[PDB]
Amino acid sequence: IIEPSLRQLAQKYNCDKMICRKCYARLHPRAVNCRKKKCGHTNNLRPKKKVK
Amino acid sequence: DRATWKSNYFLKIIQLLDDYPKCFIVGADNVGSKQMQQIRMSLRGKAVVLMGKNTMMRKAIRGHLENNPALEKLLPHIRGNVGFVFTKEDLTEIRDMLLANKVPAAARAGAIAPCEVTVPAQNTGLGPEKTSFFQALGITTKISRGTIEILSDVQLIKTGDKVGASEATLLNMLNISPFSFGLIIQQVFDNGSIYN
Amino acid sequence: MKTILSNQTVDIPENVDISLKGRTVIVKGPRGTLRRDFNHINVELSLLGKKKKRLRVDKWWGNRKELATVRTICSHVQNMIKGVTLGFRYKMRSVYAHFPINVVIQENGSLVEIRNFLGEKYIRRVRMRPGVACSVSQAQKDELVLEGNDIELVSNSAALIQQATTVKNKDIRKFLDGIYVSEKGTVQQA
Amino acid sequence: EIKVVYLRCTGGEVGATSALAPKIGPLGLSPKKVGDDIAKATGDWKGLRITVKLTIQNRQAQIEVVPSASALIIKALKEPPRDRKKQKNIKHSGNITFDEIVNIARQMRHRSLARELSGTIKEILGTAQSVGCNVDGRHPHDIIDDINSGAVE
RNA sequence: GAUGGUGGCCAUGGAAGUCGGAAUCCGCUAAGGAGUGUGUAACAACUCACCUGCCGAAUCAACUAGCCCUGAAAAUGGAUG
Ligand SMILES: [Mg+2]
Ligand SMILES: [Zn+2]
Repeated sequence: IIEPSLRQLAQKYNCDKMICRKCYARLHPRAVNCRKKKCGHTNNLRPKKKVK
Repeated sequence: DRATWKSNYFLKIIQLLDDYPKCFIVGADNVGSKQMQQIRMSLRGKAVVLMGKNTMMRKAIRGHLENNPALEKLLPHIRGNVGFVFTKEDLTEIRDMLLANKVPAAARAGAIAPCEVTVPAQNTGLGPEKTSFFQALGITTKISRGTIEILSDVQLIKTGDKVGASEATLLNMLNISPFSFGLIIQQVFDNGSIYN
Repeated sequence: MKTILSNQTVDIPENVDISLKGRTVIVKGPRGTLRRDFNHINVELSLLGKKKKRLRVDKWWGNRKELATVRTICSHVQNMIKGVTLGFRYKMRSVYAHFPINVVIQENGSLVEIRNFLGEKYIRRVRMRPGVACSVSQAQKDELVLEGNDIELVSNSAALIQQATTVKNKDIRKFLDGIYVSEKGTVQQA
Repeated sequence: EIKVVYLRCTGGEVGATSALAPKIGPLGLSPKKVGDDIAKATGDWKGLRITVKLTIQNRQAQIEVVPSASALIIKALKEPPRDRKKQKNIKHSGNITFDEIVNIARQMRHRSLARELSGTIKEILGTAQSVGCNVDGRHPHDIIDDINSGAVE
């Protein structure tokens, strides 16, 4: 239904993100702490569970 | 630990150079461990091939220069993933043996294609249950005698192409891998001489 | 602490010529002339040596929050020099599942109209900022090429159309649709 | 045309799970008359995991067992096998001497993918602690033997 | 580049390292951990530790105290005077 390289290209801008636990910000995949100062730049992050 | 690992390596490179006044400076580039292990295991009785850190080998050379004033020629020739192989049997017999011991390696997805990989049209023995991988590449094929029949040949990858996962798996299924990497030895040291 | 001196130098190709008017810089090359203002960074720029081979940017007695600004100017200048000697070419590909994305170029690349995005009848018209040119490339099914001189304008235009091609009120982890920047490239290869 | 196919059987018992059909089916040779032949040809193991290579031609197949270090050491550690009851914790306890270790290493070097005898006895001594039995002691005791007190050819 | 003994052994319906309980070693080794993870009904495949190729001067970690920030939500418009 779609070409895999194009699919992963769309994933690189929509899927492989890191989400801050608090504030739920969307961050770059190689993140350490949240960009937002709203949550206080906390350290705990999650890998944004993909689609099953 | 690392401290003794450096010291005994210094001991074993000095000892190896003591009894072998003849060597080939061999660049073991893009060679699989499986191929290197079988080559070394087969050729252990005739020769010993040693690899290691280039910056450590050159310091060992400069440390032993006080007793061997003819080791300076090796210093400019140590750069890149290049090691040494020692033998005392003949001059070119091992060179021919190394040229003949090359093994075709599998096609890894992500490595550039060395040269001219293609697939001829033939009736394989894979079966009808694995046509989804051919549909990924878009290769038009038919099914005959219970297996997959290739209609026409195709140059899937040119010389100097990135190998994808779909092509690599297809090559693995067909048990064909023109990728052959062996010894690409550069120079020969023999009692203060350099040979191509 | 405050570092006494922090400087970096940038090489200048012979085909290009760069001059300084106070703190702003102007670069003239084969493709054209591009200018940029740095009146908010408070550094020193020196075009040392004849035949303008090197440009040195230094700062004296700066904290770590401002010593970082010394090298970002070097990147800006070298990126600008690349954009004037060779230019910037951003190639972005349209990704869709069922509905094809109809991209039409108007007023010689100034305006891009997007139709049939997720099948909706709404037409998305995005106006490129001045200084860039858009064209649907050949030798490919779906591809858009943005050619320009300054990365800010080129990538801002690419961001504009990419953000325009968005799916809302749905799961973006499945509806992988839109025009996405695939490769960052150069108009002229060295 | 000569074909070679590798299969895994459970010893002298006839394989209840039909795994010969997926392999021997495509060529047309009858797999049911070969699976039982392999089981009776192995025979002696009768309680272990066995790998068998099959040299199948266009007419008939040839049966021979591929040696395995784990399969040889477990049959060397002779113990009463457990039947269908199949309880837990059959962790083997025993003390196999060094004499038969050498001849098992002979079979290990028969196909010639190894170092010489002194290295093969060490790499099969590793299999000893892999299984669980000890040669009158563990490998910490059985390492010093290779140092100045060896009994290897 | 990242291997064999070996798909180590209790293991289980299928468990090749990636669900589990105890082991957790030898050869070739510059290096490969009976293994950190992504996945596989499970295999394959990707990837980490570790070793090398290129540039070459400094680089990590864990605490700790200062200022600032999140934590930090009430009603007539509002108070370092
Ligand atoms: Mg919804
Ligand atoms: Zn946050």
